[PDB]
Amino acid sequence: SEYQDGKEFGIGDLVWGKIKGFSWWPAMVVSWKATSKRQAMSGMRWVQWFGDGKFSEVSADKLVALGLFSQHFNLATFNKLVSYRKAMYHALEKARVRAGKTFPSSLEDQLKPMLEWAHGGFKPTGIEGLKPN
Amino acid sequence: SEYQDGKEFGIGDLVWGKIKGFSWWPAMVVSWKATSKRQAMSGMRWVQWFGDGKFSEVSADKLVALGLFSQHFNLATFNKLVSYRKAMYHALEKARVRAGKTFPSSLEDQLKPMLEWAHGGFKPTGIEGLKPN
Ligand SMILES: CCCN(CCC)CCCC#N
Ligand SMILES: CCCN(CCC)CCCC#N
Repeated sequence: SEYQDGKEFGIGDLVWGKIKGFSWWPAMVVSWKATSKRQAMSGMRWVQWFGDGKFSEVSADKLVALGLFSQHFNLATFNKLVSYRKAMYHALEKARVRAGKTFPSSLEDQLKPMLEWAHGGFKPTGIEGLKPN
Repeated sequence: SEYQDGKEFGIGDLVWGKIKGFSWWPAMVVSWKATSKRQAMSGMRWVQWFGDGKFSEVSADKLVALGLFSQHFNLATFNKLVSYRKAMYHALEKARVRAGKTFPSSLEDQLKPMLEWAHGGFKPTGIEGLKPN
């Protein structure tokens, strides 16, 4: 099937993705049929970037689980770029619903506890709660 | 193991491939399991074409290593079809990454230094740098 090349990551997976000129960026792995483009080359994945909803063909060697959060969260980029803060919001929101996590009740202010939850290791489910389906 | 008929080219190799009615086209040799089709016949190879990401079963004798770049690159086709130019970009991009080569950073514009690198034998690495792994 699609993405049956031995490498990691399948459809639905929340990932960090690395492309030239950008900090690690949160994304969702999608099927090529969602992209309106073409099938990924072997060992690549199509991902859709949180925050801007664009698609990129990214090597699987340039992706890591979003659950490895503190290891790829870029604090400098976060402070610098409103777009990265929005990406974080939409990415963590998707994570929060998957994990069955809920927070008490702006943007900065809504991000704050999802960001702590993420940086803290996604307790109580851990990364296990970030899986799709 | 698949493709052990003694012939040339293994999974991951970057190649030029010739099919009826087309110029030599860049591709990667894939396992039949990535194709969502069938196993390959004796002495055949599945290849995935750069640019369109499509799959074809090709004889291991209608295939040359991508390293023989200038001999098979087709300037008339390049100037004529944007599809070939895109195919070229993606193939060299994969080549670039495997080699550890880097280019200071448009299409044709991004293409010109990669393409000069290939026409000149992929220095400082040679064709040894296009191999998989
Ligand atoms: C097509 C890529 C757009 N980029 C996705 C992450 C690399 C985010 C752009 C917003 C910024 N900075
Ligand atoms: C060998 C090249 C074949 N390729 C796809 C074959 C299904 C067409 C390339 C697009 C053009 N022109």
